[PDB]
Amino acid sequence: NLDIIGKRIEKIKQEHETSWHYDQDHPYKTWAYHGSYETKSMVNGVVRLLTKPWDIIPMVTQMAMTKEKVDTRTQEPKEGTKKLMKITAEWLWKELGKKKTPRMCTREEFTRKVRSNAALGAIKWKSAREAVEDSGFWELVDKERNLHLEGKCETCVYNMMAIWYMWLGARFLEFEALGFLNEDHWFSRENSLSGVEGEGLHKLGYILRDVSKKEGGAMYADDTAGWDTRITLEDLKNEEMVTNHMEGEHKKLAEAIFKLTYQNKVVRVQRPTTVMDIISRRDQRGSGQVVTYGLNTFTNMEAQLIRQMEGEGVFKSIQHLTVTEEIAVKNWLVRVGRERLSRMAISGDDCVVKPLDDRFASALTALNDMGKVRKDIQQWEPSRGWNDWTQVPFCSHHFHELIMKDGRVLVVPCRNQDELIGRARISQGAGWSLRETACLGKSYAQMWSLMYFHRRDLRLAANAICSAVPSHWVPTSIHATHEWMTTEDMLTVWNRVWIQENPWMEDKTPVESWEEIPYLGKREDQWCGSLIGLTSRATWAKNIQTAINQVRSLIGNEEYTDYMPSMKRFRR
Ligand SMILES: COC1CN(S(=O)(=O)N2CCCC2)C1
Ligand SMILES: [Cl-]
Ligand SMILES: [Cl-]
Ligand SMILES: [Zn+2]
Ligand SMILES: [Zn+2]
Repeated sequence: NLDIIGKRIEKIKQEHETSWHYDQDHPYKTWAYHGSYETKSMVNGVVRLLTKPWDIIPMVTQMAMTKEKVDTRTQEPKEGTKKLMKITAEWLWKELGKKKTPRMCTREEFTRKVRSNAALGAIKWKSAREAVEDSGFWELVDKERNLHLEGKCETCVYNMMAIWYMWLGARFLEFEALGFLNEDHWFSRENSLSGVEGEGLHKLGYILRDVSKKEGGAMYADDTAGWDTRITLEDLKNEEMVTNHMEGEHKKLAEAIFKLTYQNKVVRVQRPTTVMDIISRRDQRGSGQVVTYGLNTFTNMEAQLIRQMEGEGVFKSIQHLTVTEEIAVKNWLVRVGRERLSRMAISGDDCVVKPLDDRFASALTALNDMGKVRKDIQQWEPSRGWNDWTQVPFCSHHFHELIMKDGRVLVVPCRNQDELIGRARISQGAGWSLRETACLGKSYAQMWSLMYFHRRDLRLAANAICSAVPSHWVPTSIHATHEWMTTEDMLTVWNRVWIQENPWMEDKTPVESWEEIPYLGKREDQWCGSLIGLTSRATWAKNIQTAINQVRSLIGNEEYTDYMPSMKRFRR
């Protein structure tokens, strides 16, 4: 314990030896308190001016205004639960590894990611780009590395905010050991028949409909109450078994990240009373946001196969597994494991399962005892499943089946339109020029034109924003692919995404205009949040050229395209 965290603790203690106070009124009983020291949501105006009807919708406007979960302790699974998890985890890493080779990620790869600007949740150097251009930083990584090979840690400390930051150096060493999981698509659907990494919103609906085609019971989509807080040291040990597939240096580096920064953690949390509190603990999810996605997917795949085993009566008791029950669990995994993975869509802590039958609904002993407690339902109340794949929630969406005038079938993502409009009206951080604010609006507009084209208000607002922002200005700012981030014409990108590259579309005839591209039903559009039929919305649509001109006047004398005549009503 303190042998693995002390140096990190000893080091911090000194840089702040002037104020090292062992507060006796610290609010902790689940963390291990160590000491304390002295320390010290903006609206996008381009989108808001082009969405005026929503200025009076509280679900939109309230989105732009303005832990007791982390300080909890998950129990220890029982012998039979621990055996089920170890056997399943061993088999799952083997399956994921059959067509993939673990490998170390490179300084070169990491530098390019930073040059391309990506969320690396990092903290001598201003930005992350400058540090990647300083050899001293790399000498620091080297000292830290050999330390990890020396089987010890000095500088890999978390900062809670609850999303924990590490400094760029410790992010590098995490990426070097484990980035292959994401960089080489270990959770692609093709490689892990449950995963959806890299799939994209335009694919998720087709995937759920493919699961719906399997013979079986209802579709179950139980959310876990605070997934990251329910990750057990036993979960962290089964995730570590990926190092068993590694060799040489890599295996040792990966082992150190798991041992020193996962199965042991040191965190700095700011407390108002404002001090810095240096706390530690073993279990719970604390990793980069990308590694956390992959390991969440893995452990979720594991938990859901075990829940399926319980429904199928592969085992009777989580208390203890018989010897013949071990061979049966193994027989089941080898005989039907891949078939049972294909009955799932799993995105980190989010899942949809189509089990063999509805015994799964009341198979709760392993799921509860693994600590993966379901959200807003009583611990022993059977799960309520969905009968129709078009009503299943997944990755904050539902999916509609939409028939084009030519008979071809689109499966399209959807959510409450208030949520879509409210999110596009928010920027993150400040220092934003009018130009950079306009390019973010453009990025939302292009997303709506490709993914939400079927919502009458969003196709009209997207056309209006793309009309209001200079034509050649470039849009700016893990299951997803951002095809809207481009200056290419949006009808050409629509054709590539929905027709050309769409494996569920046999007829490859390109669409010639936006009017070939259908909408949801008028009533189905209202149900999912549309303002069609309101007076405010009618005035907005009728007078849209006046709103477009207001924003053009603010941005100034630039080159604009009118995209509004791409809609039937706006044709002279
Ligand atoms: C469900 O009710 C719908 C409200 N209308 S509409 O005709 O005003 N409308 C539909 C296209 C945009 C204007 C019927
Ligand atoms: Cl249903
Ligand atoms: Cl975006
Ligand atoms: Zn370290
Ligand atoms: Zn909908």
